[PDB]
Amino acid sequence: AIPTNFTISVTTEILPVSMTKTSVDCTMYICGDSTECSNLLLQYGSFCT
Amino acid sequence: QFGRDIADTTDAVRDPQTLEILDITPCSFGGVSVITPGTNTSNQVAVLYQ
Amino acid sequence: VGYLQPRTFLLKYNENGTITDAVDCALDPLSETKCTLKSFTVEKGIYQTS
Ligand SMILES: *[C@@H]1O[C@H](CO)[C@@H](O[C@@H]2O[C@H](CO)[C@@H](O)[C@H](O)[C@H]2NC(C)=O)[C@H](O)[C@H]1NC(C)=O
Ligand SMILES: *[C@@H]1O[C@H](CO)[C@@H](O)[C@H](O)[C@H]1NC(C)=O
Ligand SMILES: *[C@@H]1O[C@H](CO)[C@@H](O)[C@H](O)[C@H]1NC(C)=O
Repeated sequence: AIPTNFTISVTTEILPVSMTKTSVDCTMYICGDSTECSNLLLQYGSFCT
Repeated sequence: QFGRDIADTTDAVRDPQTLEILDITPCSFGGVSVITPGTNTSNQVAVLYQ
Repeated sequence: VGYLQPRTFLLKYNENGTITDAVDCALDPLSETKCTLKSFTVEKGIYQTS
């Protein structure tokens, strides 16, 4: 079976390339503006880094 | 007497004297970055307030 | 005469046990990146501080 005519077809392909970049202030999230909580949290600084 | 948001923290309060409702807002906000050419080269820096 | 305040300092001990240098972690954003990297030397770039 041999084709006798042709078709020219245009199709689309979608790809994700990047995502949102985020940063966290660890003390702002955990303690807010409480000085005592920050003095207590000074024992866990390695984990936030 | 008190109003609370989704995170359960108190964000509104009735004044016990004048009986008026007041909103409470944190005063720490906004991101900061520092640009350095290397401490070996210089101590001059630039600061970006986002 | 000077007056003391509560601060966080990064102190340096040499191999004999004497304090030879220090960083005041709340003076500057540069000092804050020094304090976070836990080093006295910063390479070229952009750093988030606080
Ligand atoms: C090959 O295919 C094309 C269409 O894909 C044919 O062209 C059509 O021909 C009909 C009538 O023959 C017209 O009504 C259409 O308007 C034409 N389309 C276009 C885009 O021109 C063509 O005739 C075919 N050829 C053969 C030999 O079969
Ligand atoms: C309380 O004192 C304030 C100011 O002195 C006054 O405006 C108010 O009417 C007093 N009484 C009550 C119930 O708030
Ligand atoms: C440390 O101690 C040694 C031995 O006393 C001494 O030679 C040296 O100068 C001291 N200081 C440093 C920075 O090594």
